[PDB]
Amino acid sequence: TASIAQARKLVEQLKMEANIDRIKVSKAAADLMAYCEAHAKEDPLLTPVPASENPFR
Amino acid sequence: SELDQLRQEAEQLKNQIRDARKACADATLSQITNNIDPVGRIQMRTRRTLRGHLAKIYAMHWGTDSRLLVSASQDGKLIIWDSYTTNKVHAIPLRSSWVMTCAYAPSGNYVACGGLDNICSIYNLKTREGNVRVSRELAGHTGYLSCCRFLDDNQIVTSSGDTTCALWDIETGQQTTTFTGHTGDVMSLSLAPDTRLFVSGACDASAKLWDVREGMCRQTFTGHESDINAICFFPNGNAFATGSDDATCRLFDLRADQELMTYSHDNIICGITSVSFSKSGRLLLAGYDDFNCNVWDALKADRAGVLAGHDNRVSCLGVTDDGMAVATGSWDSFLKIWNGSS
Amino acid sequence: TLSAEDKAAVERSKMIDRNLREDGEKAAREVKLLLLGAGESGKNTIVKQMTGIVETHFTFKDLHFKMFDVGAQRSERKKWIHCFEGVTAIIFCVALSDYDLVLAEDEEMNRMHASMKLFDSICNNKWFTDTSIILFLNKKDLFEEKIKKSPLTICYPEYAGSNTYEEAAAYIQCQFEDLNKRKDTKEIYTHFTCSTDTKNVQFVFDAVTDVIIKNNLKDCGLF
Amino acid sequence: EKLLSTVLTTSYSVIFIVGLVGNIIALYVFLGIHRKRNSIQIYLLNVAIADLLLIFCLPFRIMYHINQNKWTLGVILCKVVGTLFYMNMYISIILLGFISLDRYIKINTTKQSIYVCCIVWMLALGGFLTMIILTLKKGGHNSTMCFHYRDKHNAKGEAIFNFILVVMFWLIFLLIILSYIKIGKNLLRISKRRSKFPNSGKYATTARNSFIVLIIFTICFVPYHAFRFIYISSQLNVSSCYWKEIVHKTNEIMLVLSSFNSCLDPVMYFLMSSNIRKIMC
Amino acid sequence: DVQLVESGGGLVQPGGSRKLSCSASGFAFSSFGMHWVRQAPEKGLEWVAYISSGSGTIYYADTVKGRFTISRDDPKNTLFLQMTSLRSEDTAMYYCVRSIYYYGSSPFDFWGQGTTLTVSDIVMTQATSSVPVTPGESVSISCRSSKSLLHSNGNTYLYWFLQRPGQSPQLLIYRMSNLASGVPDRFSGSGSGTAFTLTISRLEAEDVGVYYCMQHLEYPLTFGAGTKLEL
Ligand SMILES: CC(C)CCC[C@@H](C)[C@H]1CC[C@H]2[C@@H]3CC=C4C[C@@H](O)CC[C@]4(C)[C@H]3CC[C@]12C
Repeated sequence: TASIAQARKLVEQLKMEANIDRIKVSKAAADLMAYCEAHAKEDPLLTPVPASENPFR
Repeated sequence: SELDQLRQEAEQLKNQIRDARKACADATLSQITNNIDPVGRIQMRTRRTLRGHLAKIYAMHWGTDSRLLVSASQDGKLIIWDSYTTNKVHAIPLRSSWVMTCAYAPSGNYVACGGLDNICSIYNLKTREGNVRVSRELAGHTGYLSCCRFLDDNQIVTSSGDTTCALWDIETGQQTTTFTGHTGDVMSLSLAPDTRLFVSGACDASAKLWDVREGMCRQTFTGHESDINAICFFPNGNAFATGSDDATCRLFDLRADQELMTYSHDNIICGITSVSFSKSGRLLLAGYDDFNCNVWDALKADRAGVLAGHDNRVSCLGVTDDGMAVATGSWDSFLKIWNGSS
Repeated sequence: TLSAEDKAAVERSKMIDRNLREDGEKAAREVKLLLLGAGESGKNTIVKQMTGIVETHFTFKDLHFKMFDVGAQRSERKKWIHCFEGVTAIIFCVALSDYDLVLAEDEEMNRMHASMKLFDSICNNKWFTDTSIILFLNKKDLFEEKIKKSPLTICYPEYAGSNTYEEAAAYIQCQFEDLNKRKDTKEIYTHFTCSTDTKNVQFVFDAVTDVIIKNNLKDCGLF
Repeated sequence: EKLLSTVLTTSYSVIFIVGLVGNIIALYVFLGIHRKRNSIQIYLLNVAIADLLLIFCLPFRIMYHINQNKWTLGVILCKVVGTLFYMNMYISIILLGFISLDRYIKINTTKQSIYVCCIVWMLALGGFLTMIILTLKKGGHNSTMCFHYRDKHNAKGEAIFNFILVVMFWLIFLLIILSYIKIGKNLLRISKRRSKFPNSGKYATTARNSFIVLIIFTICFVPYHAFRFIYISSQLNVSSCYWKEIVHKTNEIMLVLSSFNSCLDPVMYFLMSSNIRKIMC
Repeated sequence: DVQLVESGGGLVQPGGSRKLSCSASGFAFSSFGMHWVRQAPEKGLEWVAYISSGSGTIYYADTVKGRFTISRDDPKNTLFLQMTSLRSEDTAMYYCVRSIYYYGSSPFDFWGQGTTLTVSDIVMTQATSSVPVTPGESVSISCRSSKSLLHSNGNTYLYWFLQRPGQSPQLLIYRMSNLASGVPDRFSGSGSGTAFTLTISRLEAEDVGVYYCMQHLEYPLTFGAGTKLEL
């Protein structure tokens, strides 16, 4: 009775995942684009800093 | 009878979830970020080369000060590096040389490692005796330890090859919470910035989002065609990227509960070992079996640059908390520190 | 151009490198052996004669051996088999008495044929292209007893040889060595062991020494 | 010099074509294909470089014989090219002496290998400067010819230094003979003891390759240095004009044979090592 | 527990020789560099010698160079100081001090009890010799250096020590701002360039003692005169 017991748990788990609130992909995409834009200047890898400010000269 | 009826209900629930995700898939991330300008060409030079490991390096992790890092190799040595000077701060001899993961505590007082011995060993870096000693050996996993991450000095999350993740109380040595639900070996995990959630990738080609306090799986992310080897949270905690053996990287969104973008190239046919984001999240750095590290544009899925400085697999990489540099570890026994120049 | 404590920190790093160099020299003189095989195939008996990974250390004629047993891991083999890339040799154990037996888990798969598929994958694995294999054929005394009652035709339908022990033992050895799809890069050393045998360690030493010498001849460029 | 010039022009052209192509491919394998190197491959990298520089000196000698022994590039360049040829010929001999010593120890270290090569290159470079200074200081050299016979009556120091190199060669060639013979005999007895094994013909083949390396080194270099004692003594002592030109012709022909090792150093390594054959194929 | 016991001191004739021993227990002796520091009676601290971990680097003070020899026995965890041609100027209490050097380490963290010997350069200034204090009141101690102790790597190699009456010195502040392990948070070290201040909020009875500021920018290590706190 291992398979039947596992089936009950798997069905119950899928119920929890199916009841979540989902936002639109466009709304989620905009937030990712907004976050990158807001922190773009403080990203040394994206915009390399002058050699005077680089600890790894 | 009952088993057949139940497995039909599971398919109905899967169809309900798939329809729900398709309903909110009004647009694509590629369409949204089409107008924005590309990041251009990303050129990074090897500022430092860390020598001293005599075997394949399997894991590395930066400290929170963005200067100290710990690397693990299967020569049975844990080494702590001063990245600014390349000085070796410590060399920790491991009881078991088959180490597969290592973690640096955010406080800097502890490091952790573990591999095929099924044990997560905690090492105290600040002792009155002046040497690093084992403070705890976390037993309880029935498979190899693939990843570990500290939440604080007393809590750590470990993923194992026995298909389960665990949250441990270091002081008592017992796993307070066990995270079950993966049908394959869990290969990696990443902690959310607030350390209230974490994602794990397994060999069932699925990524699950776990609640640390509640102890259950909140969401399941599918879409990969092979084992997931690497996973990393987006800096804001609302997304994560995965790396699989199918030569693809995918960006999943927590709130949209679906994949947003795929990072693959026709030339790339090798598996991915490690993934990380830049400080702003605009760049996705991935290590590959073809001895290279490819820098991707996260928003536009464009290959911004290539880090080609290793003669074997890039097994691990990580970006500092301040975003100043990226370290890459490799099976050629060397670590290299990269950043660009104006 | 360094401070007083900086010059002392560099000296500490130099001492660490000295200890790392010494440990690398010591580790490079030790023979590392990956022990494989099927369950209840004599592997446990081999360890006596010599929950994660079990390591055995022994010394024989001024040579230190490390034997790694990974039979207690039920996880995916392809996720950790590359960790043993670089061992001196692979010790593969096969039970000869299990030719007519049936695998307990599958209940319809021949036990001997289960060893061939395990041997074929390991021998032809991409991580062990240049790694020799020391094939141990255990339970030879019990294999002879089962020969009289159960002939080899059950295990191999296309076996036209005689039912003598010597012919039966040699035929099984040939089949395993024929699974080697790379007969030039690697070599297979076959030995017939038993519960009461005491020369099993000697054969490992002879086979390991042969592998070590042939590695030097490739480094020197003369071979 | 009618017959000799024709022979040298063709002989050095064959060596140049094989040497330039052969060493560049060899120089590719040690740099491009291979990322990590052992001590033996460290020496063979420098032997390839030393043999490659020797090859680049051949066009100067080839052009000289093409113009019927008329040299025009100048006395300074003739001494630089002439001494550079001998400099690289003795870097190979010294390094091949170290390869035999390294192979003997391994069959019967990477950091220690790099120091040895750097010391040899600096010591060889100093000898190149020593010869140039000692030769130009006298300043009695005609600009009408190069690579010719010179009775060094007034340059006894230059001749004595050459004599030291010939004695130095016979010390190294003694080391090479004493090692490759020991290597060859060591692997022959091992093949007898280990006759009953899956692969016992590997030791017989490897012992065969040990004697082939010794034979190529002996054929290429021994004839030149055996006769060099006669060549040196003829320069110091007073000899007939008829005898002087016999020594010049013998030395130049044997110098072609000694230069042929610059082509057989990469080819010998390609065929003997199974790794490189599989990598190429 | 971490222990450092000195022996070999005693009354000696001028021009004689004496051998000082420092036995270490409870810590990895071979991993720590070792210093000898002496203190003349009713005087401040004076650095004598230094031997690094692994015995590769050895330094001496000019006043003792050529006469004193410092050595260590790692298997026995013993530190030695061979002294010759002893003068009346060498009469002092000799302290055994451990110091380990790596990124983020705290050198001079543990001092020995000291042994008494009786015989028959950046300038560190502590102008205020004594300060009358009352419990619960904030006290500031000032230190000055002839040279700037700020290095180009951002570290300021200034150390603060406390020597309670009858006790060995204890580390309070290392590199001018960091608080030593086991020291209450009320102690705080502040400085810039050549001027440094040690602030003690809510002074207690235990805080009574002499305070020394030491520079570790370069050898020879020099101590300040010392500031005494009295009730
Ligand atoms: C007058 C000139 C032509 C003499 C020759 C100069 C050049 C070609 C010689 C002199 C010093 C030599 C170098 C000496 C040491 C090394 C380190 C070794 O690991 C690689 C070869 C290498 C790098 C040599 C390359 C060739 C070299 C640079």
